[PDB]
Amino acid sequence: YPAYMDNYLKEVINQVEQETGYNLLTTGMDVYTNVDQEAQKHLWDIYNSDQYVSYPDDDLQVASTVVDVSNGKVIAQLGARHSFGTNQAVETNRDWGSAMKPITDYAPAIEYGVYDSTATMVNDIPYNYPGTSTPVYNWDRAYFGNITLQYALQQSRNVTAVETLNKVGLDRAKTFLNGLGIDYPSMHYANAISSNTTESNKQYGASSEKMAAAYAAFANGGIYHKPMYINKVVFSDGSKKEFSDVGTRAMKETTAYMMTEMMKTVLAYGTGRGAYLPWLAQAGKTGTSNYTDYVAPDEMFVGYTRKYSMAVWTGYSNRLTPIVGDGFLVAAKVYRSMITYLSEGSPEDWNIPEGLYRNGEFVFKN
Amino acid sequence: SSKIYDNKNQLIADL
Ligand SMILES: [Ba+2]
Repeated sequence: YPAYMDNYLKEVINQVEQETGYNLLTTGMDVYTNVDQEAQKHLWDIYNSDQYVSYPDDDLQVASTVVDVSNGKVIAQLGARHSFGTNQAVETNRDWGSAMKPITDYAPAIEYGVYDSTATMVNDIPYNYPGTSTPVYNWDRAYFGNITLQYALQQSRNVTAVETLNKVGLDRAKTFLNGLGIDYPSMHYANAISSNTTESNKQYGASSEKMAAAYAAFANGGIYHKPMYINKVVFSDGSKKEFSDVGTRAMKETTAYMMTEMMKTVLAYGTGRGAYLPWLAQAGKTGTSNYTDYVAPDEMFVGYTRKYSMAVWTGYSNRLTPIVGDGFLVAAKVYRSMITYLSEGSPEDWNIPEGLYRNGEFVFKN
Repeated sequence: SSKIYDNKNQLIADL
């Protein structure tokens, strides 16, 4: 089999075992998967040439997953650049940091009534984590004072994010995240902007796989579908069985739409400008993790259209090896290239759902 | 022998 299929095959083997109980390596059986071969080869070319994106060096790693938002099907996944070894695309050992803000803080805040419009005012000013004198600093180290919720997301304020989680509460945030396939042994306010505050087993935290599936719920109206690498298995006895995810409601369509409208500005005028495409209706969010006690261990980007969701992680094998300079550009560029490939031959815009009304650049609940 | 196919049902691997 081709090298570019190694990561996908590994996950196919795992899901076949989960769904049927058999190991396709020891038990003969035919399996039909959801990988888009051309898309997969394209992702490999994005990773391993200078055609689409320029890298600072050949050591910087990239790991991404592309999901079909309508059914959770994984169409492409590549865990590294330059048999069935560790697949970073599904590993939850790295911190997706600020990329956690939309699904951890804002989505549940809107879903549960903390905010009723994208114009609601919030206050970006010096703030400490609840119960401490430990300051929450914004990525740019500044404060913009009284601003709209939409601008808060546009410029990725950490202050506003942490106070939002405080309002949502650790219980509800946990439940909301669980509905999006993400979990932690225990929730803390630090999780408002981090997925790896402490070492945890594989089932907890974020990975490109989980993040792609999570953001797909935004794209499709609020429905969560588990990552699906297989659609059919034909066992040696002749029987043929199909596999598809029924889906569950993770958030109201009104919540999904509002979140989408704000993440559109992240790209058009905000921190996600590096992924902006004027001809495509898409929304996204940049992500950055931080060291303890400009450099960072991880730089992420997650974006989606009404058809696909793609989560991207970048960083070095040893987190202590920092991303620096133009290295921070890669995540958004990998996404930009892939989504172009996936959309240029396409790609409708979202339609404001029942229960919401528009007033200029903002959206409000009735 | 386990044959794997892509989303267009074309063979991509034999494991
Ligand atoms: Ba973990």
